[PDB]
Amino acid sequence: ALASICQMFCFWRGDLVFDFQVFPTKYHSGRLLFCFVPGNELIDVTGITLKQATTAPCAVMDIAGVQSTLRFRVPWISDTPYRVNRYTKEAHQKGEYTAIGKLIVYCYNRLTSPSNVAHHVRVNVYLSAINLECFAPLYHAMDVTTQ
Amino acid sequence: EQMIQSVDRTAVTGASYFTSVDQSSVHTAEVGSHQIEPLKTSVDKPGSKKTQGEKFFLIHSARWLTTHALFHEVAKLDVVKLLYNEQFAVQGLLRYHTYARFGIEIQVQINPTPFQQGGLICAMVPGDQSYGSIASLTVYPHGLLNCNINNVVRIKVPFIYTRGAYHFKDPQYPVWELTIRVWSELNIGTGTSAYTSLNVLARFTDLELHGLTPLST
Amino acid sequence: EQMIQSVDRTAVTGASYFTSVDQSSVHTAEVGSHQIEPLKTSVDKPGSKKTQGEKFFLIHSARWLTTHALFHEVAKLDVVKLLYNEQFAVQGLLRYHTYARFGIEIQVQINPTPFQQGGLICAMVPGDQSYGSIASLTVYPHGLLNCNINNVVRIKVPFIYTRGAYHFKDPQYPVWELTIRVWSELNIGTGTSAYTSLNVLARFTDLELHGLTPLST
Amino acid sequence: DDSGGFSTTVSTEQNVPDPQVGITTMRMDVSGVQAPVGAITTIEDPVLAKKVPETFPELKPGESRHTSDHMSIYKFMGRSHFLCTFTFNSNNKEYTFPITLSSTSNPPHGLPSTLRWFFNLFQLYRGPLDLTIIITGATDVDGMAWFTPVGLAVDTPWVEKESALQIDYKTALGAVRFNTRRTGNIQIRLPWYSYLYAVSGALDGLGDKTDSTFGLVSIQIANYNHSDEYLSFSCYLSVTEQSEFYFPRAPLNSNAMLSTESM
Amino acid sequence: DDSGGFSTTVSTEQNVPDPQVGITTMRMDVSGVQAPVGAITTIEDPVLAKKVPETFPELKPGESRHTSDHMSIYKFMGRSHFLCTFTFNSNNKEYTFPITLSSTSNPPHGLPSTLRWFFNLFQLYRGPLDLTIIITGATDVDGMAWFTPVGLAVDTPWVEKESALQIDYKTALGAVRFNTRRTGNIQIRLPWYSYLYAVSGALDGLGDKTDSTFGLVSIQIANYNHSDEYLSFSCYLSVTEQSEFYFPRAPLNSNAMLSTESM
Amino acid sequence: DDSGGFSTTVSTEQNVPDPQVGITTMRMDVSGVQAPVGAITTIEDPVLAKKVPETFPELKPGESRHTSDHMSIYKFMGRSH
Ligand SMILES: [Cl-]
Ligand SMILES: [Cl-]
Ligand SMILES: [Cl-]
Repeated sequence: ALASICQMFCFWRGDLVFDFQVFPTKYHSGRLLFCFVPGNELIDVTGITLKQATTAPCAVMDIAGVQSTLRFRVPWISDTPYRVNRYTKEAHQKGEYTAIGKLIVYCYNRLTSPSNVAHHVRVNVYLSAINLECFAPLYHAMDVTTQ
Repeated sequence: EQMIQSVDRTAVTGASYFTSVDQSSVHTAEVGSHQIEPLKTSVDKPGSKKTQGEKFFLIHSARWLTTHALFHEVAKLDVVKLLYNEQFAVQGLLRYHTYARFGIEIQVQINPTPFQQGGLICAMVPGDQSYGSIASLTVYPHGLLNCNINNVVRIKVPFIYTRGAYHFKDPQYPVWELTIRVWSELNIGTGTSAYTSLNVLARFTDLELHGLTPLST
Repeated sequence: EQMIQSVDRTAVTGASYFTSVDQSSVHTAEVGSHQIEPLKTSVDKPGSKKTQGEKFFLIHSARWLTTHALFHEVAKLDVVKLLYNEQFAVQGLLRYHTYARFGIEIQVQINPTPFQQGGLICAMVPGDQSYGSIASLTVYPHGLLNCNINNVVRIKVPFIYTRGAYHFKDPQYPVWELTIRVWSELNIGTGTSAYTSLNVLARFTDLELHGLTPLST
Repeated sequence: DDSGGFSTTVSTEQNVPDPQVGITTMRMDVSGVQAPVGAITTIEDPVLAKKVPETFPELKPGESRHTSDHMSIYKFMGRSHFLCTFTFNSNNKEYTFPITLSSTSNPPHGLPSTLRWFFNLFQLYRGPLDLTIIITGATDVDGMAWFTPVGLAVDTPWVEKESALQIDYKTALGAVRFNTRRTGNIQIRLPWYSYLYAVSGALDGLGDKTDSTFGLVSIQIANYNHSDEYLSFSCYLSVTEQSEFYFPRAPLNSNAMLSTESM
Repeated sequence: DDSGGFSTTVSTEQNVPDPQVGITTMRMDVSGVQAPVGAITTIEDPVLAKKVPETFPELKPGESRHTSDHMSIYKFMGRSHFLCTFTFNSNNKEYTFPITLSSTSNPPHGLPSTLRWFFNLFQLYRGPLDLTIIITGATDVDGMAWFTPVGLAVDTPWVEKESALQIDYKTALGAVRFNTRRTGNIQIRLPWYSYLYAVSGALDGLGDKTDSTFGLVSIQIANYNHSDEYLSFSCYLSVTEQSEFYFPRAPLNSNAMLSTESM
Repeated sequence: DDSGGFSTTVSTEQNVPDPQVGITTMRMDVSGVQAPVGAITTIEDPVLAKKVPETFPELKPGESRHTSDHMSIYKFMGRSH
């Protein structure tokens, strides 16, 4: 939804909200660290120790629990009042960015468990925004971001 | 008789810890003033000592195994020394001040599956463990971990040292040596994961920095 | 019927920009409290954003010669970019924040012997000099230097940019390009020193940092 | 519950319409130096899920620099968007195109771009619409146009042919006449004249044939000796204040968003 | 100084904006029969330099004969000045020109004459602009134009070619249609729609490519059998009251002031 | 927390110095005929762990026969060792 709307605007600003829903069993145990690295939509980030990531704003979540979703409210951090929908342009230009940085999912504590339960745990990532503002109407059907 | 304005020779300017004495001076020119964003370009608290220095950072991270015998030291860390490192933002403050006094907050967490059992103990010991009775670690500001119960512990302490501050560039003895040992052997049933990783979080509190310096070592 | 205390499973902790959600939690242990030195171990203001970031630093330093023709650019500097460098403490703050907005204070000084004559002009130009008339540099926040008169000048400005902040790690265009040119050829009598060295001081003002980051470039 | 039903846990509103404004304004901090309880929740529970999200300390955004809020449907769709376009080949002929929300009917024989997108964001629509049409090419060409409501006689859709309708009939439904020389564009309002309560785009075959249409427009030319230039017509629609929108749907997936690629 | 700085001598405002009015009026003598102390000063000192200049005894000038003050930027630049001009050669083609303050981009592929001059008198600009464009030549030519904001898709600049954009897309950004026969000129306002705080002319390469542009205009013709006359377009810009100008720069040196010499 | 930190659960004092006197005195019963809630706790939790231990009904100890409290460091180490 979030996308289908904003796709029709040139500019946007606000707090994007990432909701992480875990689908485990009362028998798994683990922690994941969510980390927002302020910047633009194209910053090599693979060279970042988990430790290194704790410098940027982030949050850790214990999966095993009575609760199921951690909400990541990514504060509007930019050098500009609004970001632009460059996803329409042919190529990319230093400064014309769509995002305010990238989010990273690290393995905080390895996933432990017995043996009569899955060898993993899937996670859903919802997206919505608050204090959202978009302006300058346009038409474009955003395609998929193949990570 | 009309007096006619002539510049003011001598004068003294500066900011923070930098002073200038000028003999053939003149006045300073300024234009406009500070403007406040009617529409902020960023909503996070503007950088401050607390922002960048009094926040949490991941220090060390190890494993706890079924192979680890009772009292096995799963970790021995010079908390302070560890923070002092480019890896963390707080460095930017430390790297430029010679000494500093402070308190600390430690958060240790793990993730044992309810099919695991056992526990650990985490203690904030000043200086060195010396020859203290392992069994009396509870005396130090500590946190106990029990699989069947909690998977986290938090300890908070103030500045405790023989000196009025810690010297980063070239320390005397570590302020704090956080120790983590096996409090009750971690056993399990055939099939369960035979381990659980563990992390350690730390941050300064009431960070008092002193004496700006260009050194690095 | 007496209710018997049982720990509080879920909970949320953190500090500054670091949050933790714990499901099998327990309470935090603390000992003692903050103590204030009845006898301070150091009398300087405890480190603060202003202490370490809003103070002066020597940026660049060059020579002005009798050989330098009128309008000769004695210095062209990306003030901001220059501060961003390990050499100065303020780095420790910049090195860890992605963007930041601010004002600047520049102090330029020299030491011509009264037997020398001539002068220079120092201008704080935003972005680039482009094709502006050298003769109209006075328009920009400037400071004029005349041997027979002053040997120092000070300029103070606020944040002036097209964007709501400067991006250090990877800038778009310099915020300020301080230019220093010969305003009147520096001549002398036979025997006098045919030059005078010159320095440039800079510091941030109203330093607003934003978005802690682990990057370096 | 008046329906004779009972419960022990509550029932709160889920996904409530028009929750917040669309322009940065203050309707201190937005959250901070307290404790972000809204950082954790059980999304499966409707109540809990509404708990306001908050993860880190932030400050109030402030005020936007522009007057109007671009996210107000009325103002946004207030920009007459593109609908369709056709071209006449022979003289004394006519074209009749339907205004159909149908997600099925793909352009050019259907709703395109923005209009297509918009009308599938919700289930029901009703209310007048301000159609405006631009004339391209020719000149000194007399023309006429009329709005025909769903369920009545009207020349075969999406097809240029010689009208098969009594001049009387045409004019009777309310019509307009114009000439390319004197104008080149027409902005007239389309009425909410339908036997239905409302219309919809997302439907299945059957209903998708009756309940997916506002109505139809028919344009008939005259005095167009093809020794002349070509005659093109372009239509655009803009929503009115008397227009209503009920029940939000999941937006059309990208693969179904089509546009009449031209120039 | 709130920045933790200290000084013993003062700090006064240097080169303050809008110091005096631009029309002869009284906002006795202006100086005289006293002693001209403002005849001497130490220009190197910012304070002293502001001391009002006075050398001989003069009388008050009086009142100008004309109503408005020609030196008020708003009123002066209120005169829509020249921007650019181009000509179409084939039918169904389009031209897209950017509005760039860049002192670098030399005309015709850049800001000319007055507009060039003006936009380099200061560092930052922001706010709407009233563009007005005159059509020359042809007739019965249908046309369309749209404003495209910095950072979005748009046909290649300063070049006449066949559009490569979905009619949908074009119209979507807000557009206008017209016909040479019925008009011959268009005056529409350009919005301050940019992700930047402001734009600037004086910059260096990189920024000079992103932060030096208000936006772009695109004009597309149709029905222009070149058996006809030629089709020329001329664009002029006028600053609005909602326009702002921050920080005065040293004016461009004469050698850099260029004009598109024609007629 | 003045350090810009936040929490949802509390933080109590752990292992507090000089908690009780060192000589039998009254600073009724000490616990009894009620219900020993302090017989159970979750030692891992700092708060709960401070809950006063009590398992069976006891009476107040009374008064020690000697003046000074031998457990006062000052007095104990007061004996030059
Ligand atoms: Cl004619
Ligand atoms: Cl036919
Ligand atoms: Cl072409």
